Amino acid sequence: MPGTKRFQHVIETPEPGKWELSGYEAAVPITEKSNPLTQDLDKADAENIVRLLGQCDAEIFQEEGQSTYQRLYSESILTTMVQVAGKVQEVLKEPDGGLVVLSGGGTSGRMAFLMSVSFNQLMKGLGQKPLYTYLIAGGDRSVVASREGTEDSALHGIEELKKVAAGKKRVIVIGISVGLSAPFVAGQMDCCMNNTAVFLPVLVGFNPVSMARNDPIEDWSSTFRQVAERMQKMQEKQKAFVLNPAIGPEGLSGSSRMKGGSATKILLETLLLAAHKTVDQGIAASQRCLLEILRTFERAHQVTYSQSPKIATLMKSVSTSLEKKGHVYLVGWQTLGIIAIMDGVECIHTFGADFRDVRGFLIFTFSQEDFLTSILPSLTEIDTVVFIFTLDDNLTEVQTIVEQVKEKTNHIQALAHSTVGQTLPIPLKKLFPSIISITWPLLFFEYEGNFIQKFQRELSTKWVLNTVSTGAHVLLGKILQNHMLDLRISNSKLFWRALAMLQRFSGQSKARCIESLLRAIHFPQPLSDDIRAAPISCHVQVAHEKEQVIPIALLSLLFRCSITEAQAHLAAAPSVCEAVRSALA
Ligand SMILES: CC#C[C@H]1CN(S(=O)(=O)c2ccc(N)nc2)CCN1c1ccc([S@](=N)(=O)C(F)(F)F)cc1
Ligand SMILES: O=P(O)(O)OC[C@@H](O)[C@@H](O)[C@H](O)[C@@H](O)CO
Repeated sequence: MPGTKRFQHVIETPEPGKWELSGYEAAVPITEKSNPLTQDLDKADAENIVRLLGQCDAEIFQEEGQSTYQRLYSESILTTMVQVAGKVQEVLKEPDGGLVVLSGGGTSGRMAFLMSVSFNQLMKGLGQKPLYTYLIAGGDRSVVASREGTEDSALHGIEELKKVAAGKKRVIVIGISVGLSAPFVAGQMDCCMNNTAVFLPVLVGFNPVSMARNDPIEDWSSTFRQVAERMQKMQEKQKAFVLNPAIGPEGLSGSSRMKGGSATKILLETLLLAAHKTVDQGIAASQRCLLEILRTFERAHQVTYSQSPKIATLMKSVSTSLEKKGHVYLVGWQTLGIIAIMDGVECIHTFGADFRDVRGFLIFTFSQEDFLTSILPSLTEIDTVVFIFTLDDNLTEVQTIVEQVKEKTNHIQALAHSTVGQTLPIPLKKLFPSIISITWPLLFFEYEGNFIQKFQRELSTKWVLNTVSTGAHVLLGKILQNHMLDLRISNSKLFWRALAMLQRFSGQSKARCIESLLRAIHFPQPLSDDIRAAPISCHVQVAHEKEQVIPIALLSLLFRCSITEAQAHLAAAPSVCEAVRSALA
């Protein structure tokens, strides 16, 4: 029937109360799962939220139980990390002809970029040619834009890979897809397997291969799952690898920018750093060198989240500035600045928030006086500015910019990383009466730039900014239980996520939910057969331009009414959030 080709794979809605026993829940990829710790997130206060997300992030480091999924600390995963470090060594010994590519869509692509830079520095600080590069769905501009649409083409991913792999003789392709989902990566991995003599693909993500995405890619014949299963078979001969620890669901369902991007770093910085630091020691990377790093990264979570109350406050003051209708600025130096930008930009698609709502800034790259003259004029009593720096940074360039902002603002707070026994110039740096001093132990680094110190600092910031940004929006009431209902369908995964949220919250059949969704998307046109049968990219291209598509669809379902009637009902409610919330009653 028209549509069946497209919607066949979708699991039926279960009857009330049989969501577990239908086997439905056991088939939701871990990355899409609702996290039980966050079922009441929409009611938690700011301090709760910080605790719950703190807890969620902790699950990255939790160990495997006694029938269950491999995790980060499991032997199979660490053993895989060792082998892979092994393969990076082969290339590090033979840079003439060698390349290492880190690739992903969205936040996986952001993380890819950061890491490509860091390990490029490391080899430069040693006067080796850099061997690392990145790829991001939608080319380099994607790094700092919201561009959720660009991950849906395998042919794209393969092209970007063909470019950068020039006439290199040995390429290592680390494809990052938290959900084992992005068609962009799928093409890259599949290409590599078709040319083993040059390419070595390493797939990274956080679902078991049996939960890997399995719907058809529009421009490609194989699914992510087949690709991944085939890589796993090649692992027995050491010509492909799959690194896929479970780290548990996101605190905000399907928000893989969070735990997923963090685990992406934890996992890859660990493994590559190991490979580097053990080559010039003339010694294979072992689990013991990796574990050192993982435990460091695990200390870092505890270090970070012990500043919880102060974190909870910054959230409260980001919430307020947006609750009024102010803006929030995230101002940071070197790499921490970048990560500030990345968090801000992600708030656009993740929350439907405007690019001014939470904006990042590096000294987007608007330098000292340029910030003084450009952005400074437009500050306001009710805004919030956030400063993010180490003590190694240049605190003159910092004190000046804060000195200025104090006048036009007063809601300033800061994020200062420091070795122990570094002191904060101006004992009246108050200015900041209640800093977020994150003071690090002294660790035993040997490479010139102290790269482990860097990775700690990045991760810790990411955790803070993510927890803050996400938290602030929850407090505003924009999140439903632990789901972002009112997302903008801008790729096929978000289309599927929308459909799943309609089944979840309404309890109504696969076919009704699909119908209401497609009606909501294409209104005022009605369901033709062409539309039913149309590929998911056609729905996406039309929905991406609309507002409240999902809430309208859900309302049509709950009231069993037309799109005309549910739109009218929406417009006559005080807000989207109350309309939906009380239709659920
Ligand atoms: C329809 C449907 C569905 C699934 C799978 N889609 S997906 O894009 O096809 C996908 C994405 C990743 C992956 N590994 N496999 C499949 C992504 C969204 N997804 C999903 C999301 C949430 C839920 S959920 N547990 O019902 C709740 F929304 F409440 F979390 C269930 C399924
Ligand atoms: O790494 P994945 O599963 O392939 O997802 C890639 C991107 O869709 C994803 O990073 C998304 O942009 C983020 O908003 C998730 O919160």
